[PDB]
Order: sequence, then C-alpha cells, then structure tokens
Amino acid sequence: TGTGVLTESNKKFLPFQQFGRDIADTTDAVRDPQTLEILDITPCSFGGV
Amino acid sequence: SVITPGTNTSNQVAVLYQDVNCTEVSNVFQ
Amino acid sequence: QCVNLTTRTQLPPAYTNSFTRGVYYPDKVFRSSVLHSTQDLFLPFFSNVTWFHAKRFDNPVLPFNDGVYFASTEKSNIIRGWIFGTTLDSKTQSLLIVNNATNVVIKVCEFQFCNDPFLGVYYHKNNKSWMESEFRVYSSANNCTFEYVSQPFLKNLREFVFKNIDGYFKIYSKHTPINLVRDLPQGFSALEPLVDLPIGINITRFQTLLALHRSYLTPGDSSSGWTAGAAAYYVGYLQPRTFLLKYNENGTITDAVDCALDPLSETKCTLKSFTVEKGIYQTSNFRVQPTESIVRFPNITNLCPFGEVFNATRFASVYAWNRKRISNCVADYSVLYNSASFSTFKCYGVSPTKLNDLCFTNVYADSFVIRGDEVRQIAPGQTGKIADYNYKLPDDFTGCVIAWNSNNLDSYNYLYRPLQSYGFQPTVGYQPYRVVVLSFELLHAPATVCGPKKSTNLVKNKCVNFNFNGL
Amino acid sequence: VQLVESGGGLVKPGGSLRLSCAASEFTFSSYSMNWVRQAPGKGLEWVSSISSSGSQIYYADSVKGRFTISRDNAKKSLYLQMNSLRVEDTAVYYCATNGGAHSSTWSFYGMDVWGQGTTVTVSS
Amino acid sequence: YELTQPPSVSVSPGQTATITCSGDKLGDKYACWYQQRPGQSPVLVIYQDSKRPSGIPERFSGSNSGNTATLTIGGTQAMDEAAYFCQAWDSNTGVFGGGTKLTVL
Ligand SMILES: *[C@@H]1O[C@H](CO)[C@@H](O[C@@H]2O[C@H](CO)[C@@H](O)[C@H](O)[C@H]2NC(C)=O)[C@H](O)[C@H]1NC(C)=O
Ligand SMILES: *[C@@H]1O[C@H](CO)[C@@H](O)[C@H](O)[C@H]1NC(C)=O
Ligand SMILES: *[C@@H]1O[C@H](CO)[C@@H](O)[C@H](O)[C@H]1NC(C)=O
Ligand SMILES: *[C@@H]1O[C@H](CO)[C@@H](O)[C@H](O)[C@H]1NC(C)=O
Repeated sequence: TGTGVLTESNKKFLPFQQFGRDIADTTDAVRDPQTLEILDITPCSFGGV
Repeated sequence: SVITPGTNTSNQVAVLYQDVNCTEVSNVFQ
Repeated sequence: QCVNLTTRTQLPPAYTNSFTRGVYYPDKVFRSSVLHSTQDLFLPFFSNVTWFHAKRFDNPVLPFNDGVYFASTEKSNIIRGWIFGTTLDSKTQSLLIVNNATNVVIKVCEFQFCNDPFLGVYYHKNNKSWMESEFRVYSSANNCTFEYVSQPFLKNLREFVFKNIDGYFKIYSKHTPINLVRDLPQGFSALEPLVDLPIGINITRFQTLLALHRSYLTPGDSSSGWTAGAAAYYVGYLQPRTFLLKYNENGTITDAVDCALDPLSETKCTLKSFTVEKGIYQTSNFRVQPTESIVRFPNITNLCPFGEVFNATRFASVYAWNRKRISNCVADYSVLYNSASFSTFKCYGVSPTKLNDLCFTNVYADSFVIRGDEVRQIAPGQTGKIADYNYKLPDDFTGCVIAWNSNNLDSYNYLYRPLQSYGFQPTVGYQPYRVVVLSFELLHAPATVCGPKKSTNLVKNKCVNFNFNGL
Repeated sequence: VQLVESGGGLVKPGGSLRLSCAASEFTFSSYSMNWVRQAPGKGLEWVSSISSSGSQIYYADSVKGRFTISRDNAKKSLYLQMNSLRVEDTAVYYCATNGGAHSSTWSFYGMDVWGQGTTVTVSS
Repeated sequence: YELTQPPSVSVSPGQTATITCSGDKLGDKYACWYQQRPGQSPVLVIYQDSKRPSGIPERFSGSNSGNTATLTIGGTQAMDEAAYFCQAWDSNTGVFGGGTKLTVL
C-alpha cells in the first residue's frame, strides 16, 4: 500500500525484480501484475507553508 | 583500529589493539 | 543401469584461487548508486576452491555445507547437472537437475542414484546433432512430488550458487565467455537468480553429472571406453560473511568488498566506501572469550533421613499407616531412583531426574504395607475397599509412589480397614508389599528441602565463566 | 559378464514355460537384455527387448501378447514368459546384452554379451 | 523391415572377403555385423558400421552408406569360415538379415 503518482520509468528492471526500493524502507518503483509494466512511484507534491 | 595510507596509495595496513598486551593474538611492536 | 567407473583414481585434491567470485544478488530489491552492506552466505574472496576435472572422472559426492559455488569451463556441454541430496539413496528424497540441449528438468524423487551417475552421449550418423543422451544416474525413481521444466540453465565459463534456505532451493547463475587460459578469471561478475524451487528437503551432499562418450567396447566390462571430454569444474563453499556491494546507477553489482577478509576490507565496510582516506579508523572490538565454566556451591551438609522408612525394622499396617514429615535437608532422589530394589516407581508431574534442581517447602512420607493386588489403588480418583475405607488419594496433584514386594520380611499381624487380616503365607499377588508415598509441599513456606549441587574444580589466571554460590 | 540360459524343455503346443538367464557379476544392471531364437536351421531373428531400468518393453510382432519379459536386478537375472505356444516357437533361445540403457541408445551398440542358449522344443 | 544378404560367399584363404546387406534407405541406420560359427553362440564383429569391439582384429573392415552395408575381411584365413548376419534397428524392432555364409576353401 501507499500514496503517490505513478509514472512511466526508464529503469531497466531485470526479469526477476518485482519492485525497486529507495533508502529508509520506501518503495520507489514496482512492476504491475497482468501487464508486467514498470511504474515509478513519486510522492505527491508537498511542502511547508 | 586500522592504520591506512589510503586506497589511493597502497593497500598496506597496520592494526592497533588499543589496550592489550602482546601475548594474545608480520612484526609485532608493543 | 548403473555402471561404476571409479576404479582406483585417488589423487589428492588441488586448489585454485577464486579471486573475487561468487557474488550474487542477495536480494530482490533495486538499488541506486549506493554502497549497501549485506550480511549473507557468500564465498569469501581469495579462497581456495577445489579443482576437479572432466577427465580423471572426478565426480565425488561432496558436502553441501551451507550452499556451494559451482564454476565450470566446458567449451562443450559436458556438465549436465547435479544430484543434491542427503543420502542419495532410497528412503530419502533427493534433488536432480539435468538439462539436455533445449530443456532443463528438475525432479525431487526418492532416487536410487548410482555410485558414478552420468549421462552417455551419442551422435547418430544420419543427423550429427541430437547428442542422444542416455541416463546412467539412477536405477529407480518413484514416488515424488516436484517436477519443474524450463529452458536449460546452460570458453563459456558458467557459475552457479546453490543454497538451501528455509524450504527453498535458490539457484543463482552467470554464464560468461572467457578467454583466460585455465583458471577462474579476475573480472568481477555478479550472479543473478534463476529460480527459487519450494523443494523443502534436507540437502547435505551433492555430486555433478557428467557426459561421457563411448570410445570403444570390450565385450564384458561396461566400463571400457568412457572418455570424459575435456573440462573442469570448481566447488567452493559459502560462508556467512558481510559484503559491501557497490550497486550501479542501474542496479548492477559492479564491485564488492569482503568485510571479514582482512582489516582493509573491514574498514571499507565500516566506513561504507570503496576508498578510504589516510587516517586511523576504529572498526571493531577485541574480546577474549571464556574457555570453561566453574560452578561451585556450599559444602555438603546434613542428608535427608532417607535413613529410616524403607528400612523400618517393622512397617505399620495400612489401617494405621504412618505419615512422617521431612524438612530442612538435602534430598538425593538419584540414589533411590537408580536403585533396582523398587518393584514400582510412578511419579506424577516431574521426571525423577529433575528433582535435583527443583525445590520444595516440605515433604511427607506415607508408609504402609499393602498387597500387590491393592497397589493399583494408589492413584487419583480410584475406587475400591482401600480407596474408600482406607488411605484415599486426592483428585489433584500427586507426588511419587514407591512400592516393592516384601515377602521375605513380612510373610496375621497386618490388617486392613470391618477389619480383616492378610493371609501372608511364605510360599504372587498375595505376598506383602511395602508402599511409600512421597507428597510434596511446594508453597507452604520458604524452600528448605532441595537437591544438592555438583561442584567443579577451579581454574585460575584464565578468563572463565563462574558461578559462586549463586553469584 | 557371463550369462547362462535355462528352463527350456519339451512342451506341447499351447502350453507354457519360463526361460531363465543368470548373470556373472553385478554389471548386469548396466545391460539392456534381448532374447533371440534360433530355429533349428534358420538365422537370428529377434524376439524382444527390455531396458536397464526395465521401463521399455518391446516384443516382436510374431510374439506380441504371448510373452512378458521381466527383469530383476537384485536377483540379477532375466526372465521370459512362455504362453499359448506356436509350434514354430521351437528354437534355441539366446539372452543377449546390448549395453545401451534406454530406447534411444539401442541403435548405438551391438548385442555383445551372449549366454549359451537353451533349446525349446514344441511338439505334440 | 528387411535385410537382404547373399546366401553364400566363397573365398580362398589368404584372399579378400566381401559381404553386403541391402534393403530400404539403409545408410540412415547403424548396422551391426555378427559372426556365428556352426554349433557356437555368435560373436560381434562390427557395430555402428565402423566400430570393432576390443579384441576384434583390424581385418574386419566395414562401412555403411546408401542402400547397402558392407563387410570386408582382408587377409582371409582358416579361422574365418562362419555365418555372418546383418543387423539393424527399425523403430525399436531389431531386424536380422538372412545371413551370408563363409567357405574358406
Ligand atoms: C535405610 O537405611 C540404609 C542406610 O541408612 C539405606 O540403604 C541404602 O539403600 C540404597 C538404595 O537401596 C543403596 O543404594 C545404598 O547402597 C544403601 N546403603 C548402603 C550403605 O549400602 C536405605 O536407603 C535406608 N532407607 C532410608 C529411607 O533412608
Ligand atoms: C487480467 O484479467 C483481465 C480481466 O479482468 C484482462 O482484461 C487482462 O487482459 C488480464 N491480463 C493478463 C491475462 O495478462
Ligand atoms: C586518487 O588521487 C588522484 C590524484 O591524487 C585523483 O586524481 C583520483 O581521483 C583519486 N582517486 C579516487 C578519488 O578514487
Ligand atoms: C606485558 O606482559 C609481560 C609478560 O607477559 C609483562 O612482563 C609486561 O610488563 C606487560 N606489559 C605491560 C604490563 O605494560
């Protein structure tokens, strides 16, 4: 589970990785079922006011 | 502790055991 | 089938040097240009990896310690698989991996592997391309559960890492065209997983499967012309080490350092970099470990009068059985438990050998004489003349009951509770039996009755693990 | 290996028999066996075949549904069923070692170890 | 499947024997070659159309290609007088030839 924007990516996943990950226990990319396409996960825009 | 010149110079290393006598495990200097 | 080739060849093993080799992707998770420190089973750098040969037949069954690294030169497809297993026999499931030329077959059956399992290879003259492979691996293979089929795994050096973790069989492979003369190359290459078979068996030994041609045929030998091509395979062993795997921008492992290899690599790990600047760094801590334990306790004191009841020059009768309290002493139950003089010895709750460690507040000894036919009455929730008009055991926790035939000593002086006398005739169920019931009080007060405590010799001037009177 | 045949004797047509073929050393298992007759004045003409594991069984057409070849490596011998006799089942019977293991390798070897045959005569 | 062999061949001792095996599209099959002297169990002499088991003398020369497979004994001697059988396999049916017949004159 998670929240973010799903975008096209250019990360050459090898046939055996299912998802990529970023530092400190956070998903960065994932390949979807039924289509095997790799989607990047970018957190939704935020900031202080 | 590990004494090193740096991987940019040599892979030679000296090791320092901080508070121990040279009786418990190429040249040893007390 | 099952032709055996290992006639006498018994050369001592030769070791080459696996320079920087067998570094797989120990993980399914993509990494950017980060120096990630991993602790897993690995082949330590610059380790002596045994060097077996296609010729000399070299197919010994080898130990599968924690997982192995398998390398192979083999310009021709002569190594055909492995027979991982525990016994490599019936009564134990074993794993078989074999690839023909266009398909790999994996089976986990109750195989009956040979002493020298291999595959014959033949080329029919009509089409010199089918390498007609014959199986000389097993004589019987039946009653199995797993069968997986895929495109085959296989100077075209091939590398493998097999490991058996938590019911999974994990295979990592990397096939590389090599130009070096004879031994493993120096360029770093990262193995990446092939499959993860849920085999779930125990693997302790393994053996590689060869492809041998038949050069000639003597009439009865079956072992005449098995030429073994020309190749070489190396078997290294994975050890739990910590690595620092340099991931690329794309996630490929371009380099690594083996922490436990040497102080410089340990520093590179603890600093999480492949370049260390000039200076002094603290990496770990030295600690001498203890070599033996010394346990030691107060000096042996008064013994429980286990000196008075089973002896009794005379026992009281069961209508007026005795109840002696014993307290403030050390109770050695080992002597009575080891004694063979007791006809019956039934304990409830705790095994008789742990009473040395356990403590109680008080102990009561219920001593009387009964018959063997009445011995069954000493049990919770029992009925009968004795249990209803005489000593009655509670439904709740009971201690230990001890009985033994006392014909020699006690065979009308003994009565049972309306009162009747036993016909004890000195000439089996009517012979007298003496019975002592050990009832334990475990809550009534601070513990004063306990088993003794074995002492050990003391050793001075060595880091030791001690226990002084509970300290 | 050395093979010896036995069990061949006189029987009337329609009867039964069981040929025997014992081996010399435990290299029996590494051999696919074959039975072949000799009609008293005719040439070699194949009977049937059975592999090292015993998992191919192939008979000649003239003999299908009569014969059941069985093999026991533990007792290290070869057996041939007789059934429902022809008269021209009369012959000397040879038990012969191929050396191949399965279906696909029998064409690469010759039938190369050969016990002295047993004579079967089928007469009323 | 059929294997056709000449009934008999006669060569004087010291000469060269020659023996064929005809039939359909043969040379796409390994053909074995078989000795059997009168009153004896036979013995191999050729397999895979060119191989000779160990102990087989080098004279026992043969090869196969096309629709006939041949057996040659160079330097024939008195030992040689025997029956010779062509063999092949057809879809796992062992096929034996009629069997040519030595006569060492
Ligand atoms: C009765 O008295 C004697 C001595 O106090 C005890 O006899 C010992 O019995 C055990 C078990 O049968 C033997 O292993 C010992 O070897 C015996 N002692 C000797 C010196 O031989 C007996 O246990 C006593 N009963 C009680 C309740 O104390
Ligand atoms: C998965 O199932 C859906 C049906 O809801 C189908 O539209 C889709 O194409 C399927 N994807 C596959 C089979 O890869
Ligand atoms: C090593 O030092 C040289 C010059 O001092 C420098 O050019 C090079 O980048 C250094 N290597 C590193 C930083 O890995
Ligand atoms: C080191 O140990 C030796 C004997 O093992 C001792 O004589 C010496 O004084 C020690 N060094 C110290 C205490 O600094």
